[PDB]
Amino acid sequence: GVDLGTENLYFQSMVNPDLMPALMAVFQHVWTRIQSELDLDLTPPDVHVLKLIDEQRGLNLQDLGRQMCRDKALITRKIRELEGRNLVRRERNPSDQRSFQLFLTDEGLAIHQHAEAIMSRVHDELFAPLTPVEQATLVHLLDQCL
Amino acid sequence: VNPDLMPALMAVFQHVWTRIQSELDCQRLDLTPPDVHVLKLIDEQRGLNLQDLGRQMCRDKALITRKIRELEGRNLVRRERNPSDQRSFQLFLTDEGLAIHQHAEAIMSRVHDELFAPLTPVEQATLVHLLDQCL
Repeated sequence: GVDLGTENLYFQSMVNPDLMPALMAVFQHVWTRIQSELDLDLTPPDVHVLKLIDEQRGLNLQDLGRQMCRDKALITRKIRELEGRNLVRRERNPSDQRSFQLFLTDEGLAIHQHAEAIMSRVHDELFAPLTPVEQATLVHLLDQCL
Repeated sequence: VNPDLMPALMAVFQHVWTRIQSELDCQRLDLTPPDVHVLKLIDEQRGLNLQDLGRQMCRDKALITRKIRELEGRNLVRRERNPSDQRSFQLFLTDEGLAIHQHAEAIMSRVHDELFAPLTPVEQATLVHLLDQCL
């Protein structure tokens, strides 16, 4: 028959079937605007990598991997592509014998700041039709999912 | 607009993407969350063309063709010329593509249920309603 790996053929899902399509439709509205106003093929994980490097000055490949829940080999490949596009740079860590730390270049920081500005602008427009009470309910519900 | 809204929604998008990607990695499905969705759209809309896939994925012709050629290279998807319009391709899953789609669908069924399990059915309906008001 059909191989489902470690999945159960009788698994019963109870999630509201409109939840994942509603969140993906919101994601598409946000991502389309980011892609259009940036204009280089940055993917949503690329944008998150830049954010983590900017917010955690000098973090290493192991800590980035752990935060992205991706294996060290996959995240190093991603960093080498971003290095190639002059968005990220590796610097020798002084507190070690031979290890490296990640930093954004001037171009990498500029892309991160611009994308963040687009996100801020697009979210303001998208959720303006919600009343302050509905916005607080939305925050509370999104926070419960972590 | 509530200043905690954009960070909360972006943390949820990032948490959902990360969880799906980890679950696919854990069972060695060499797929990303948009690939899973591409396979689903091809399976549910038999013989859909590349233009209609592009529109549904919100991707220009160049990016969606690249994605389909990578899946074709992995023998998951088949491109067939539309007999009524030889300039256009119709997309189908191969036997291997269908098998990977069915496995990915059983993972997503469990993963989607686990991701929103912290919300009660009433809270999930409220979340849908609030997201829908923004279209």
